[PDB]
Amino acid sequence: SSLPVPYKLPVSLSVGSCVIIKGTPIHSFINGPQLQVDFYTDMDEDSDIAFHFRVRFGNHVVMNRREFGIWMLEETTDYVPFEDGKQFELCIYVHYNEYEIKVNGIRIYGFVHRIPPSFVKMVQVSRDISLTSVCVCN
Amino acid sequence: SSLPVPYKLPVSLSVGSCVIIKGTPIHSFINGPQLQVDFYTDMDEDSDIAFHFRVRFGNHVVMNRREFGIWMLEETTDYVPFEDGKQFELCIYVHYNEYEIKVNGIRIYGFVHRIPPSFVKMVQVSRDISLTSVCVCN
Ligand SMILES: OC[C@H]1O[C@@H](O[C@H]2[C@H](O)[C@@H](O)[C@H](O)O[C@@H]2CO)[C@H](O)[C@@H](O)[C@H]1O
Ligand SMILES: OC[C@H]1O[C@@H](O[C@H]2[C@H](O)[C@@H](O)[C@H](O)O[C@@H]2CO)[C@H](O)[C@@H](O)[C@H]1O
Repeated sequence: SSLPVPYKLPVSLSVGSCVIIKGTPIHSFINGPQLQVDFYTDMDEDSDIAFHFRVRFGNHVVMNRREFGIWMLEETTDYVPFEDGKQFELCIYVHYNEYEIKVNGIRIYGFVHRIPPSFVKMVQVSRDISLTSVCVCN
Repeated sequence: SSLPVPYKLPVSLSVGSCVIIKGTPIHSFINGPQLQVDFYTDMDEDSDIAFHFRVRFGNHVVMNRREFGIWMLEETTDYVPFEDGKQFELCIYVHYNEYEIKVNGIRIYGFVHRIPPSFVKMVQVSRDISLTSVCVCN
């Protein structure tokens, strides 16, 4: 891996920002690897989370937020077009209303803001992946 | 322009970071356009500047830093391989010792750190350019 995992990147996001994460799962899908991305409101890992994204590869994706320390209503989707053993490209685009989530160019979900994305001060990429690059674009 | 100019982007830089700026001069070279990039230590434009980069297109590049509010010893180079009227790509790579500056893939200079690059909290892109994209990569 080019970057350490868990990878905690201080960020400032606004509408129009784009988070691009490139990496590879470190296990085959029959071994149940996961990939987690958290849009944290501070560097402390107990802080509130504006957007939590957790892929169980070849299985499903769980999404949520954490407000006042409490997990809210979980959202999910079965569309997880990652490929076993291959590098992936995960793009999270900050729209005025939602985060649009693309997996290898394929839009899979829009997670609607319950707090403004400018509250996000850190992005953490974690679990069973090797990280090639993380880029924040405007 | 896709982004407003002057463009002030809050950032957190470390060794291995890469700032990629894509844009076009808004005047032809006989009209003396300039492009300025400042690696500021805070959002206030009077704060200290770890790295100041000022291109007079078709002419020369001035580089400096500002410490305790005082401009230090100016550095310069005559190599400015920008093309009249064309989009450029300016990459600033944060090495452990220096910022390596590439213009359209061409390394033109290495500005050595006099304060650690982790002191940089804002990048400002300014003057006579239209801005297509700014990306911070790791
Ligand atoms: O919602 C994301 C959040 O879920 C936690 O696990 C949940 C679990 O998904 C749910 O099925 C069960 O009923 O409650 C658990 C805890 O509230 C994870 O612990 C957490 O890391 C997030 O992934
Ligand atoms: O050094 C960068 C800094 O220069 C200022 O202008 C200088 C000028 O380049 C120099 O030739 C003259 O002798 O002193 C000036 C001020 O110290 C710019 O004003 C400033 O914006 C930076 O570009």
